[PDB]
Amino acid sequence: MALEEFLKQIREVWNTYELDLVNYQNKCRLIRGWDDLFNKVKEHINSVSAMKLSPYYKVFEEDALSWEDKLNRIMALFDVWIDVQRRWVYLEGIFTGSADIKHLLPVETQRFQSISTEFLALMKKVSKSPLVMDVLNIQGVQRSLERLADLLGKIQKALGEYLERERSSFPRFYFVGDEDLLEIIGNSKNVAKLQKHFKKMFAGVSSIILNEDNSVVLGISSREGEEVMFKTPVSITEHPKINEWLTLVEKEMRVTLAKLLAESVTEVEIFGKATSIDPNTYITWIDKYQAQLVVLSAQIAWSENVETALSSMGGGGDAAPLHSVLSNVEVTLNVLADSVLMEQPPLRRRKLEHLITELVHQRDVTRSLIKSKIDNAKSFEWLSQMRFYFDPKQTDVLQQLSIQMANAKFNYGFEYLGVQDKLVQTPLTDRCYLTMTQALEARLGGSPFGPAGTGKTESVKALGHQLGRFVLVFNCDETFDFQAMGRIFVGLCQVGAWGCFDEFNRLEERMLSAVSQQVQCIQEALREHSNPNYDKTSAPITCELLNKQVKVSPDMAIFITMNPGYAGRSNLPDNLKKLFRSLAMTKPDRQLIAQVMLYSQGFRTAEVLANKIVPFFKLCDEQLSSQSHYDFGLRALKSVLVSAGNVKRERIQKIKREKEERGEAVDEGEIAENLPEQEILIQSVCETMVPKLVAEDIPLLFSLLSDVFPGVQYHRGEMTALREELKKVCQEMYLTYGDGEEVGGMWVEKVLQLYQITQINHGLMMVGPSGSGKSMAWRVLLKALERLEGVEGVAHIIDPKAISKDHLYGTLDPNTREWTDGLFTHVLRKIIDSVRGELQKRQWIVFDGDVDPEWVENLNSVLDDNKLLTLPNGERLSLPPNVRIMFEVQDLKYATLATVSRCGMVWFSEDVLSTDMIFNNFLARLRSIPLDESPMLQIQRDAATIMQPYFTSNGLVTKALEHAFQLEHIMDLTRLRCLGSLFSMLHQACRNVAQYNANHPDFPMQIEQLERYIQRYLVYAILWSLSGDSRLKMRAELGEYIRRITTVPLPTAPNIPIIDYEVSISGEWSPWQAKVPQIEVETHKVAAPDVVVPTLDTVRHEALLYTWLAEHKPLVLCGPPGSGKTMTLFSALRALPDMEVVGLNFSSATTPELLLKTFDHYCEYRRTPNGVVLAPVQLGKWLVLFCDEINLPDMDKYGTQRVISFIRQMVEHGGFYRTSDQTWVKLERIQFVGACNPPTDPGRKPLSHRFLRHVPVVYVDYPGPASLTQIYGTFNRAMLRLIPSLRTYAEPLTAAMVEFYTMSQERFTQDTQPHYIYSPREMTRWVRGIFEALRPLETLPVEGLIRIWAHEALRLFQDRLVEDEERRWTDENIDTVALKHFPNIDREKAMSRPILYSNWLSKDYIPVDQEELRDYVKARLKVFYEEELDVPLVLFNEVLDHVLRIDRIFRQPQGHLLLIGVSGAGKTTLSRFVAWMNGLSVYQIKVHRKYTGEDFDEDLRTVLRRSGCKNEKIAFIMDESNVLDSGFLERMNTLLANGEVPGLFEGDEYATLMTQCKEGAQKEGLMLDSHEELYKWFTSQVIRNLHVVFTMNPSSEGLKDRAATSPALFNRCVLNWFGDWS
Amino acid sequence: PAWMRTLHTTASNWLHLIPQTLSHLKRTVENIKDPLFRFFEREVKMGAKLLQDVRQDLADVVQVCEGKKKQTNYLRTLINELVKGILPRSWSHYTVPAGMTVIQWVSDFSERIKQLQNISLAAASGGA
Amino acid sequence: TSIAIGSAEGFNQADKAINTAVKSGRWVMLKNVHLAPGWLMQLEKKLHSLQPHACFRLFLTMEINPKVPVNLLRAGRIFVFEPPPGVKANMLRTFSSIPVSRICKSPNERARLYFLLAWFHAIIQERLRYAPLGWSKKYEFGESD
Ligand SMILES: Nc1ncnc2c1ncn2[C@@H]1O[C@H](COP(=O)(O)OP(=O)(O)OP(=O)(O)O)[C@@H](O)[C@H]1O
Ligand SMILES: Nc1ncnc2c1ncn2[C@@H]1O[C@H](COP(=O)(O)OP(=O)(O)O)[C@@H](O)[C@H]1O
Ligand SMILES: Nc1ncnc2c1ncn2[C@@H]1O[C@H](COP(=O)(O)OP(=O)(O)O)[C@@H](O)[C@H]1O
Ligand SMILES: Nc1ncnc2c1ncn2[C@@H]1O[C@H](COP(=O)(O)OP(=O)(O)O)[C@@H](O)[C@H]1O
Ligand SMILES: [Mg+2]
Ligand SMILES: [Mg+2]
Repeated sequence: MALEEFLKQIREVWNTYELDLVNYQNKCRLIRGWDDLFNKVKEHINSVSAMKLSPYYKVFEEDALSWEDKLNRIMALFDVWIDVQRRWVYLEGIFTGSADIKHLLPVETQRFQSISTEFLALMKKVSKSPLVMDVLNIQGVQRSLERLADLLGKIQKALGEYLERERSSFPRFYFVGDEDLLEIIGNSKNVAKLQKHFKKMFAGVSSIILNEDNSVVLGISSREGEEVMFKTPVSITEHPKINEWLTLVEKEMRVTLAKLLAESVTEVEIFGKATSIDPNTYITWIDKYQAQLVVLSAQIAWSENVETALSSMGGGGDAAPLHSVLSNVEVTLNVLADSVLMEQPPLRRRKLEHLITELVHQRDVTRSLIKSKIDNAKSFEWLSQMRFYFDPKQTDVLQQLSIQMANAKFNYGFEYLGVQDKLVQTPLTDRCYLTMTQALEARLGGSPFGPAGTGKTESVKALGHQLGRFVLVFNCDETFDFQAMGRIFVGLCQVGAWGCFDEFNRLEERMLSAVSQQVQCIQEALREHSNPNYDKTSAPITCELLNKQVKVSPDMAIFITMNPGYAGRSNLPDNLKKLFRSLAMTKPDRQLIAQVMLYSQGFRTAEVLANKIVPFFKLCDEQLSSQSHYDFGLRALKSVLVSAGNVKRERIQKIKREKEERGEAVDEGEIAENLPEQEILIQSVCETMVPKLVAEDIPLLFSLLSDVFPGVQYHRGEMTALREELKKVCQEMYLTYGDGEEVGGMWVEKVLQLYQITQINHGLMMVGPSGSGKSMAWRVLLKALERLEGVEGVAHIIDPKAISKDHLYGTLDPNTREWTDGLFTHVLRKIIDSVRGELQKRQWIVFDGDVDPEWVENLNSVLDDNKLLTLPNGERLSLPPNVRIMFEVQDLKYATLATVSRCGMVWFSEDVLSTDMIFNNFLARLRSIPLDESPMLQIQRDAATIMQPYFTSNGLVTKALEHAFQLEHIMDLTRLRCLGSLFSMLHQACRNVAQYNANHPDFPMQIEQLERYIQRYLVYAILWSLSGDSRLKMRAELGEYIRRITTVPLPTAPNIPIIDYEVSISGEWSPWQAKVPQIEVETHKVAAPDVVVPTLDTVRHEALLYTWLAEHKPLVLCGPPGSGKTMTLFSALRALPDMEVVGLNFSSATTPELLLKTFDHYCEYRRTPNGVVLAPVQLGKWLVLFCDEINLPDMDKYGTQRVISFIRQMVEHGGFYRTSDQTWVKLERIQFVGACNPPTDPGRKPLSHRFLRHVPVVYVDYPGPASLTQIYGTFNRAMLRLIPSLRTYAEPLTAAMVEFYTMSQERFTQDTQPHYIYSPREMTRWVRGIFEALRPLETLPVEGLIRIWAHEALRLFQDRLVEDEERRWTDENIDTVALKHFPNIDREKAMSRPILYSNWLSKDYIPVDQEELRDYVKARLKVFYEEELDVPLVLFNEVLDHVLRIDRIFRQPQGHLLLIGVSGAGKTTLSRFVAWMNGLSVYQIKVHRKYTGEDFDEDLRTVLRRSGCKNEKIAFIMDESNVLDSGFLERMNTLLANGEVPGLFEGDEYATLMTQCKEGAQKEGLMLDSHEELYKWFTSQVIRNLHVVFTMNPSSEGLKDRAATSPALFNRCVLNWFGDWS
Repeated sequence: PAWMRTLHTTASNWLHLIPQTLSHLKRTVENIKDPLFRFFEREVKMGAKLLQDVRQDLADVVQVCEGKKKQTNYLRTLINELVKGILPRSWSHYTVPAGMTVIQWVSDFSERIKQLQNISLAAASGGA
Repeated sequence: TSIAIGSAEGFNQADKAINTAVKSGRWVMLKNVHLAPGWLMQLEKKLHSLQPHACFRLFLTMEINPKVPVNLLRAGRIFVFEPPPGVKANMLRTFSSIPVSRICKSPNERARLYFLLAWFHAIIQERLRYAPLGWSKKYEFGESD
């Protein structure tokens, strides 16, 4: 009755729980408690789902299912209500607090009023009945919110121009997105909602301090908690509107900091030039003032001391008081060093670290001044230093501080920076400061350039933070166009902020030239500030940006950082480069950075540690092997140094934690004395460097570690708590867990290493070959951390290369300038907004796919310390601390150093995932997961026991796998492709035993028979899984090797390969030849497309295809064109009902969008409680996507095919992302079958190994000479039953056919011409052609048979030949072959060289005399001139042959022509003339200079309607010149092969087509009403009526390239090489 | 064709000049601690892989030019470069001066392998 | 009126500036026109059927690029700008580019400093001709420096 209690508890909770209401400005009663509502619903939903597992669920099934429906309906309603209420709050604020918007946008204002009325009406109902069930039962409440959400979104998108007007009134709004700005404007009264947006408008203001009323802004605060209290508080009541008090807050921030600086300077002067400093007073002064002012005060005091000392040294020979300046710095630095040797508050400790870094530089500068004997303040070695002059007598507090370097003078901006980590002030950084400040004085931009990881971006920000400026970083890409850059400049100019444009050379060259105009006009405006004649009490300086007059603040600056060494980057035009002063930052001063950082962190041996760690990184870059995922640069060094301080702090906390439970001897000073500082550094190195190492580099690095750090050992923490959770998660996921050298131990170490990287890096890559356990490593870790820490883990897995880069990050509208989020931007923005508590969960964004610089370099500012996603609309999204950016990849051969250096690396090797582990996983699943949806599980469990001995290490399967890798395969061989195929086949064997038990309900299979079946099937499955993608000789050789090593009984035939045997359900080997009968084919089905003559290969391939298809396993058939791949697949599908096949024809230009159109036509998207599911429209059917040329799609320059990545996503992840709404779609009842030619063929690319692990490959070769004799000997016997007197000649006719076909296939190959492909397709056409010429014939002599045989050979083999020698050879060998197999025949009457056949002079297709044909064509040409085209033609012999060839194709279904020849040879005219003779209407597209793709689509619709609906025979004649775009042929490639274009008819066009098809089918007498039935009939009409004639000139390069663009042109069209006139 | 015969002689001749053997350094507990062994082990390891790849590619070209194995996409790309005298990008594994043609690379690559052989011979016979 | 070419707005601005200038004698300079080879062909056809003011001049700035149409090159007069042939030519170009009043300011020693700068600029630029020996790399020491 425990289940009954849960139902009672669920019933009682929802009979009383009321929507918690709050009054909102006396207008309505909003709903709070969204977290309480959502968690409560989720908790009951889980409990209802969990109680289904209980066996006692049957009695309460209906009641539980009723509650599942109700709880799901509650989720679907209030997940929309929350977004509707949120949007209404800030839209209501805007449309009430700004009367100007009513006039500006009257339509939107009235539309919002109507929606605001329906919202308030629904609010009042909720107030009356706040009970959730009563609200849930409100009529149409679900649809009301759905309409409210959509309608409110339209109003939101219509306020864009209003938002652009408000951005001027507070220019920091230019750096805020439209939606966030509406929240800011609309919530101007609800100040608590404004807090999350301050980090976007300010450098270091994360929140504001408010009184209890929230009416006065008392001050500002940073993200670390540091507070600035305003001297004069800002009252919001006296300045209500949002943009004025925000301006007053920005001013008080600057005024308060300047006033606070003056007070700080007064106190710090006492510390300066003082013999002894009391630490308590000095620490008190540090704590009292902000971090930025504390360092600023120290710099001011030091500068004035040096100025004072140099002034006294005017006489030259006077004593130097500079030593006292050095003395004061030494004393102060000793106190700072002593303070960081002990525990400090986190804010004070960082302040102390900043002061140590500042004073180390002052110590170095003062030492340099003393060593150089400088005695004058005007000496350049002092002027070149950055100096700080403070005038307390200055009236304006904002101008009391002057920062001067050389001749450059700057005011301090007094932007609140919070606590920004400072750089070590190195000689490179000193040179950077000097160069950039020279550019600033010259009103020029700064252009630091160099390789990645040299400090270019950090130095620009450091200089800006030194000057108190708001520095904005932008990660530039090709989407930063002229309009986007200008708008960013407008914001920068009015705010007075610095723009640091990183990767600035990733802009297009045309955009760089255009931007140079905007940069120049700003710089001219900046020089207007510098003019002494200009007075501040005048018209403000203004430059023209985007055709508008924009005020320019003197504090703004432009900086660009670039790597000029990166190939593929844009070269800056010279006119742009003259606007920037460039500095090379190539060799950072690593040893100085390491020494100062370790000294500021409290390491006593910092000099010793720095002298070891920096050379150690240099040694690693050279001593260790070279890998693409190896980085030992400054980022890697910085990571270790920062981690060293963290490790030192935890040990000190750990040491005293031991002291708490062991005495009371806390002696912190002595604690730092006995502290293994070298061991701390080694731990940071190993926690950060070791996971990236390959196996053979691991001992090398530890030898290097012992070389540089003798006697120091690395010992990982034994993480019992995490390992216990990992072991449990592995058990629930059927995974193998090990410890140390056990099975799975290497993989568990990688999981633990991955966890360590997650705690040090916000961006990390898991790199390793396909099938290394990378995915399971982070999927298991995510679940384990949920159990260990209690924090829910959420993973968003993205295939970045399965979609366009526009769909990944988003697009800026060219005209409306509206921003649409991409997939990654939408996910990250959803987490930042945290509407449903995403900030309290562990959020992992996994980019599972290929890494190329084009898309991942948009994440440079995300993966570095900026933690910002910068968008071309000026918006900057901060990465929250709970988010990890992860990249699961198989290689990094296209990633640049910029990306590799910014991410933690965990390397997976194929040895990490052992084959024993994979075998355990398959067996564990087989013993626990039933295949039916237990008698089925009992079969699997018994079968698992039988398979177990062979699946051990060094077993049969392991030895077979090792031998298979030594063989040659049509595709690259990977371990998981074999095992994936092997496990699918064994699952089918378990289904076979169950199906046998269904056939034998009396006697189910016993273990003796079950054992006898499984062992042989396992051998059978091993051969096909490991050699099915190899040729017969390789399939054989694996057979003997198995025969040697196996103990399973095998067929005892002397010379018959094992691959020639199947396994009967009785556990006996049975030859495949028993299922290959010598059939006799019905005479009307001779060589018909659906007829398959059983051969040894067909029955084996069909059985193998059946197994994979029945398991819904994706598969690829590979073989030469025409080898029978489509025939075998469709033959196997006939024995597999409940499966519909849809043929897709890939080209070089095929994108995932071709798959999406097929989904739109055959499948529906439905909203389910678990997400969007895509399933076939027809119920109970599995829909098979057949891709015929899956390896043709273009491979980009980074080795990626987008559609292949898209298919890999749908197979491995079971779905894809819908780019319109950024929503994951799950596939249901959809499987994929691929066909392709071998990757070595021209135009073919190798398939990705990450796609092949899911897709078993079967190799279908050309039938051999004996197989061809069996196939077409059967056809010839059937077709020669038409003439009983010709039955005897069946065998010689087949032999002649096979001999000439084999000779032609050898004689002409793809090496000579790209279209010289001969396959059994020609044999099928050969038999069909003879059969069509024999049906209306009552009798025929044997010489008449040879003439038809010779005629069809010429049409099939000679018509495609280019050269006269080739045509001469074909003509001669036709005679040779015929007489060899047909002696005692009259050669002349059978082989007269002018072989012409026509049905023009009679009812039948009989031979025609050349002169008789010439007279008839002249007679018909006379009529043709008077009716269609009055262009006289001269009739020569080749024309008569050509018109007969065209006439043949127009009389065949799907008769398509590829006419190749020189222009003006009559290809079009003859086609029209023959089309007029056969009753075919001629359609030609009427191209012009403005003819575009949608013009071609509309033209395609016109032809398809006429031929598909009106039953009109049409010759669609189209030239190569008509192809104005590659998209034209992607449509024709589908049309030629399938007679249909999946996406051509959409919207109203499809509806009109259905009306016309229903009318058209009615005139034919067919009873069709279903749209699917109508579309199939429409396709069948297009197949029989539409004829496409393609005309093109002979171009060797063009013809070869043409095959990839339109493969249907060369396998669905008959090619006739008309060439030039002879 | 004329190119097919001329390229056959060149590839066969290159297989004569380029050495055929390169034995990896035997890793030892006390050899890993030797910095010279650590650098020299890298040289042979990357050198042996490049040596096998070039020899295999050249052997396939000879067999192609004898009409015994069919021309694949990789072979078509490699054969086109060899006819034009451009150094194949697959062969390019160590930094070289810009504008270096394939005939100079083969002679340069042959000398580097000889030195690599002597270094491994000393390590094999005599120790690190 | 000076216009950069790459932007779509730049094309519209160029046409309006040219149309206004051909009726008033105004000067128009279009920079980096090699970035728009297709638009350059249309500009050549536009200039052919036009009889502007006698003082009108159109300046096109481009890099030496094979993408520049032949028809435009034939219609215009080409001036090649490159490093001066030698030290003498380099220094004469420098002294012509700097206004005389700039050198001849109150400190008489300013003239010798400019000469030293001109000599230094000539020597540094001429060493670039010796690609490897003069400097390890082909630095872009130029007018901005
Ligand atoms: N620890 C483990 N124990 C047992 N089986 C495992 C383990 N880890 C992975 N496997 C299995 O072995 C295979 C490894 O797949 P996984 O997704 O982990 O590899 P991957 O390297 O991420 O793959 P890809 O390169 O295709 O992205 C799967 O069949 C998986 O079920
Ligand atoms: N002078 C310095 N002091 C401290 N850290 C530095 C210094 N210069 C660079 N770094 C660090 O080096 C890494 C790379 O700096 P970054 O500015 O991103 O380089 P770049 O822009 O050249 O790629 C960062 O971790 C940065 O903080
Ligand atoms: N056993 C067979 N029975 C009937 N036709 C066969 C047989 N083997 C080969 N063929 C012929 O070979 C051709 C194969 O065509 P298809 O299946 O489209 O080839 P692919 O898919 O390899 O491009 C057809 O003409 C088919 O009739
Ligand atoms: N057999 C012919 N006799 C006379 N004129 C011909 C003949 N074939 C073509 N022409 C001429 O060439 C023109 C172009 O014919 P068309 O069919 O468009 O050529 P193609 O398709 O080969 O480019 C015709 O309009 C006609 O003037
Ligand atoms: Mg940078
Ligand atoms: Mg994976």
